[PDB]
Parts: sequence; C-alpha cells; structure tokens
Amino acid sequence: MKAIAVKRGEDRPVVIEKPRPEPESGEALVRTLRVGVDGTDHEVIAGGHGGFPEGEDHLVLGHEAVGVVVDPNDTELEEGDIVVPTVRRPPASGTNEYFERDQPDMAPDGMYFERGIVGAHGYMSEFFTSPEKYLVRIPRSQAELGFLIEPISITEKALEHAYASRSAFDWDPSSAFVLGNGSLGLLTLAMLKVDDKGYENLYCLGRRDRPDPTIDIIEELDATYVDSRQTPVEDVPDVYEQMDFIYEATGFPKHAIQSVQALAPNGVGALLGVPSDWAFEVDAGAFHREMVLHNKALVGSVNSHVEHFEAATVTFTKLPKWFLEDLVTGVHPLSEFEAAFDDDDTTIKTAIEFSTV
Amino acid sequence: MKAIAVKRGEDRPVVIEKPRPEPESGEALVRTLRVGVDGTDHEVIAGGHGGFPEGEDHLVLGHEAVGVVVDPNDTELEEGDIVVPTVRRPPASGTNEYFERDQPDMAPDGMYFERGIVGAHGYMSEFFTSPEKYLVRIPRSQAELGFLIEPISITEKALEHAYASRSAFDWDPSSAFVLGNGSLGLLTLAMLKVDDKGYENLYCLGRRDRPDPTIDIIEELDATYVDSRQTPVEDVPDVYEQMDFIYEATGFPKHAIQSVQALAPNGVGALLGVPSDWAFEVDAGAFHREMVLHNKALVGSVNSHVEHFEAATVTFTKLPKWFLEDLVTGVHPLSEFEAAFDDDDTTIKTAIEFSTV
Ligand SMILES: NC(=O)c1ccc[n+]([C@@H]2O[C@H](COP(=O)([O-])OP(=O)(O)OC[C@H]3O[C@@H](n4cnc5c(N)ncnc54)[C@H](OP(=O)(O)O)[C@@H]3O)[C@@H](O)[C@H]2O)c1
Ligand SMILES: NC(=O)c1ccc[n+]([C@@H]2O[C@H](COP(=O)([O-])OP(=O)(O)OC[C@H]3O[C@@H](n4cnc5c(N)ncnc54)[C@H](OP(=O)(O)O)[C@@H]3O)[C@@H](O)[C@H]2O)c1
Ligand SMILES: [Zn+2]
Ligand SMILES: [Zn+2]
Repeated sequence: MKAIAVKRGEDRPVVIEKPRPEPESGEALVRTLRVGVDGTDHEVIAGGHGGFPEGEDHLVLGHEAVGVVVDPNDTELEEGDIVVPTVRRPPASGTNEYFERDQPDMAPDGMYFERGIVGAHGYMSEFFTSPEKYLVRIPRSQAELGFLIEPISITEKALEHAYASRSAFDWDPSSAFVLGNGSLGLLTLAMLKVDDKGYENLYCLGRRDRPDPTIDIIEELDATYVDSRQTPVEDVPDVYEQMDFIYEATGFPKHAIQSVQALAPNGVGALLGVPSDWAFEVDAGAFHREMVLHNKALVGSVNSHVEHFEAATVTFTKLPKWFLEDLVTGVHPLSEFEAAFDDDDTTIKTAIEFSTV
Repeated sequence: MKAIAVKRGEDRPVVIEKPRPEPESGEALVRTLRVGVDGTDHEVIAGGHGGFPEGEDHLVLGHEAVGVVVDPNDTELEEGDIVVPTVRRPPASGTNEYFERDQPDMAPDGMYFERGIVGAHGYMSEFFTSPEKYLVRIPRSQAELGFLIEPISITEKALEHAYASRSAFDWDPSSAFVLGNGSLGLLTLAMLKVDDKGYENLYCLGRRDRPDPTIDIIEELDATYVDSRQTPVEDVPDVYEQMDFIYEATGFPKHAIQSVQALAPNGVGALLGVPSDWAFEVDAGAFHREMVLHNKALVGSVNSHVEHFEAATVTFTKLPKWFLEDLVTGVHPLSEFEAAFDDDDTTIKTAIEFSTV
C-alpha cells in the first residue's frame, strides 16, 4: 500500500510503499478515507516536536483521520462502519495506569505514543489497524469532513477542564476571547458561538492585513477581530472589555502570561499552545496578584479521549454549513498530495483523500 | 468602649475610645473574646494593602475574631452563642450580585469592603455588630482558639477550587508541598495531613536556620523541611519528587511561576500570596509548555464564605492538640496588646484577648 511519510534526515513528505497491515485480536482493519493536516504535521516534518518509531527509517504522517471498517476481525464493529481513531497508544514497554483507567490523554511524557506524532506511525496510508476501543463510530454523513472530529475533540476536552475549574461557584460568563486564527482557533470560535454557557460577545486575535479569509470567517461568525499589532492582549480590557473565558491557540508564550491581565474577575484561561523555550522579562508580581485577588485560573490541556470524540459528533451538527465550507480550503487526492502541505495565508485547513464511499 | 486602631499617617497601633455600637434590624451585638493578628494587620499598619473608611481618621484593626452574642436583637441567634464573623461586607454604594447570590468571596475589587482591612472597621474593639447572615455559630469549646476559624476557612476555599479544577478526571495525589512557614502555611500543612485525598509525603518550604520553632512544627508533623536557600522550588523535583499539589503562601512572585516546574503531571498549584509588582526574567516558554503538555492548573483564591467557616469547625477538631499549642505563641490581654504585634522568628500566631467566658 501507499503511505505518506517523512524519511530520516529529509526535508519533504514523500510516498513510500508498505505492506498492508493485518489486524491482531481486538483490532479492526480500516480503509482510510481522508486525513487532515495540521501544524503538528508541519512541525513534525521540519524537525521539532515528535520522534520516529524505534528502528524505523521513516514516520507515516497524519493524526486526524476518518475511515471505513473493511474487516471487523473479532471486534464488535460492523463492516462499513465509519470510524475515527484516537491518537494515543501505549508505549513500547506496555500498558500503564493511564491506559488501564481509560484516560491516556492524561498520560505524561514517555508514557504514551501518539500516532503520526511520536513513536508510532500515523494514518496517511491506504489502510490502518487499531484496537476497537480506540475507534469511535460517527454518523455516516460526517464521513466527508470526519477528519475534523479530532480537532473538535481537543476543544471539547479543554472546555471540560476549564469549566470544571469554575464549578465550585456560580459562574455565568458573557465574553470569550480566542487567541489565534489558525484552524484550531477558528473551530473553537465557532464552537463557542453554540456553547451552552451563552456567550454574548466573541473576540478573536490575529495579525493579518485585510483582505484575509480568516478575518472574513471571524466577522461572519459575528465576532470581533483583534489585531495584536494594534492591540496587544494586555491592552484588550481598555479597548474592548475584560474576558470571562480566554482560549489560547497561538503557541506564543507572552499570551500565556498576558492573558491573566485580560481575564475578568473569576475568569479562566485555557492554554493549548505548545511553544519552545523562550525567556523574557515579565511582571510576575502583577501576574501573581491578579490570579489571587480576582480568583482566576489557568488550565492546560493536551490531546483528548473517546468521550470527547463522541461529544464532538454532536457539536459538529450544530456548526453552520457555510463555516465548514470556508474552513476547509482544500481536499486533495493522493495524486496531488503535496498541495495539502502548502501553507500560505489563504490556506486554512487541508486534507488528503485516499478513497471514497 | 476601647478599640485598637491605626490613626491616619501614624506608625504604630494605639488604643482609642469609641461609643458602643447599637445593632440595626437583622444585626446582633457581639462581645469580642479574642482577635488574631496576621500579616495583613502588619501590612495594613505600615501602609500597603487596604484603606481607611471614608471620612474617618482611623481604622480599627483585626479580621480574625471570635465573640459571644450579648444581644440577639431581632435575629435567630441566642444570647451566649459563640460566633465568628465573616470579613466581607457590601460597599458604600450598596448590595450587588455577589452578595445577593451569597458569594461575596468572589466579588472583584471595589465591590466589597473587608472589615479590618479595606473600607470598614475591624473587630479589635470590645463590642461589634454584624448581620446574622455573616455570623457563624461554632462549638462552645472552640471559643478559646476561635480566631483560627477564619484562616482555616481561607484554606478550605482554596482546596475546594483547586480540587474542582481536577474533577474532570481521576486524580489521586500522593504528594503535597506548602510554600511558606508562616501561620497560614503551617495551618495548611496540618490540614493537608488530615485531608481525605490521603497525601503520603508532605513538604514545607522556608528559609530559617536551626534551631527554629517553625522547622520543629514541620518535622513534628512528619513533613520534610525544604530550605529555599539550598533548594529552590524549580530544583525540588530533582532532590525530592514532583509534587501533585502545591499551596503557595509566601507572597513571592517567583514561586507562582516556578511552581509549575515542581508540579507533577496533572497537578494543581493553589496561589494565596499577595505580592507587589515585581518584574524579572522568566522562561515563559517552559512555563507555557509544561502547563499544556502535562495538563496542569494554577488557581488563585482569596477570602472565604460561610460554608468554608462551617467546614473549618470540622477540620479544627481533627488537628492535633500539640500543634495548636505550638502554633499560638502568645495570647495577650488588652493591657499588654502591643506584644501581639511584635514579630520575630519565634513568634508564629498571636492574638489579643478582650474578654473571657
Ligand atoms: N494542546 C493540544 O492538544 C494541541 C492540539 C492542536 C494544536 N495545538 C497547538 O495549538 C496551536 C494552534 O494550532 P493550529 O493548528 O491552529 O496552529 P496554526 O495553524 O499555526 O495557528 C496559529 C495561529 O496563531 C497565530 N499567531 C501566532 N502568533 C500570533 C500573535 N503573536 N498574534 C496574533 N496571532 C498569532 C498565527 O498567525 P500567522 O499565521 O499570521 O502567523 C496562526 O494563524 C499550536 O501551537 C499547536 O501546537 C495544541
Ligand atoms: N488569599 C488570601 O485570602 C490570603 C489570606 C491570608 C494571607 N494571604 C497571604 O498569604 C501569604 C502568607 O500569609 P501568612 O499570614 O502566613 O504570612 P507570613 O506570616 O508573612 O508568612 C510568610 C512566610 O513566607 C516565608 N517566605 C517568604 N519568602 C520566602 C522564600 N523566598 N523562601 C522561603 N520562605 C519564604 C517567610 O519566611 P521569613 O519569615 O523567613 O521571611 C514567612 O515565614 C501572604 O502573602 C499573605 O498576604 C492571602
Ligand atoms: Zn489534530
Ligand atoms: Zn486572616
């Protein structure tokens, strides 16, 4: 079968040929339909974040997949089920408490693999296998955009933990601010629009000049676009308002610290970005004091698990159809796969189509 | 009646004479028994934190009080009830949502007074009044050390919010690290010893040379004393272990940032300290990345309300008697009140006794 991989010490993604996998007991064989590309694939291509599987000359890319079950083997899935795989798998050494208690999304560094990211091959191949417990059935009509279920689930987890931090009191937020206008930030902005907490005012931070299709999406969602070149995060409360909820999806360390100054009293910031080490001068006193005197919280979140994937299928149904059309800027057949990795300002979310139906 | 106050633009606390207050409808008249002194009284004496009531030449100090109801007026309290007052009261402008929904502890700056701290006179007077809804009945046998109920309640709130942040997954902590060996840190260390989460290893940070009575308390509680001069917070995981729970009670901004590096995966830091502005170089990248990749949380907490005072009465009963004897280094009659404000390394918690029975 054909797969898209990065080979050791090489620049670009290439097609390689590999044997079709055979499922072991408890695994289904899945025929890949579409696989999404995000920053991590780019990040993994260049070098930073992730790592190749031991003893292998390459890494099959892709962690956002949808496929059709072609051989259910000895599992309780049915031939033709549309499934989305979770990303985390047990490490080489074997199972651990995080997997045994069904919360692999909470496993620390070195106690998990992430398919297509660290230690294990991804899903950009014509077929793959997985244990039934890590394959989530989704409605058949979500198959075409099913690679979006994984990123939606990332936000479903982050919101769950962020909201739990505010559960000891009566919190009624009215404003939310998403930092970043990438595919995660934009998806999140749309989710916040339909969130049960009933946000009235939405804001999204970016740094683009008009005309720009990400600005258009933000404003078409009835949110306010904030240019960070004109209004840094710290200054937002003066120009606009204090924000009850902040969701950080920029990967810019200054935002993690500065968001505390933009939070309303009793607010919470969710941090999703993954930056490199970067040292600079901060007023730690102001950070510390705001957190305490105004009962604020910061919560970090990574990955997601089955329950968040399931929740994502419901959220998906609530998202406007125009939004999904504008977010996915290209789906490319395997024959033209290189186009899926071209990044420019007009490219938002791409995917590669391996097969149909 | 006699009161202990700081007069405008003066150095020291002094005795003033004031008329006995009369309770309005819904208020009881309370005869003060004992009032504790903490950092905030010292901080309020010198100048920083707090503010005098409008149009007044002085501030009656003290926010940690226990008293006996002498006139229940038209309330449902009974003559001779032992009560502890809460600290927050509505501001000059009048009530607001935080008070109406019974969560004044969540009110932002300018939407509350704090008796003995900002905008309203404290409890270091022979008598005071309060609304029945802000007077918490406690067991009669807790009257002698009843000024401890307020600081215990501070921790009851912080633990509630910190623990709520971890409620979306199965968290089973085994290690806890208290930063600071002041009266709040030491009380908190004792509370963690009897906490239902079942901590196995306890640690407390300070910077004292032996012999020192705070080191003795820490070690007598079977905790490990960590000298920050030898082992900074960031280095603790190498020398000892990663900490599931950190409670910050130093007021030192570096600790708010560095505690993220000492947290175990999935851990939470509670921040209680109130520092001044202070700017310095931090690796914000390392802070940001640890928070995200290891699903960590930081939660700030200030003040407390009725339910936390009630919980404190149960916690009090579980604290070892030796600990309470060693923590309270002096109770001073009104005649020798100045001694209650002397601070040195051998002084831990003091109180002033206004009356008995
Ligand atoms: N925690 C998790 O499980 C998880 C999952 C997915 C992604 N992530 C992380 O989340 C972040 C976002 O992911 P993504 O797929 O949306 O990535 P992305 O495509 O790179 O989006 C990041 C966006 O942030 C904007 N940005 C960066 N710095 C900015 C600044 N200073 N002011 C305003 N905008 C700024 C960028 O704008 P420009 O293009 O104009 O530079 C870009 O559009 C990344 O750090 C990624 O690693 C974490
Ligand atoms: N959030 C709230 O509702 C609330 C309530 C009460 C108190 N607080 C705050 O909580 C903090 C503690 O209160 P407290 O009554 O216990 O105050 P405290 O009596 O001043 O205790 C602070 C302790 O921290 C130690 N400390 C300071 N810097 C240190 C460092 N770098 N390394 C090791 N130890 C250090 C001090 O040691 P040394 O004596 O050796 O200098 C002191 O013993 C204060 O900031 C106070 O404002 C907040
Ligand atoms: Zn993804
Ligand atoms: Zn106090």
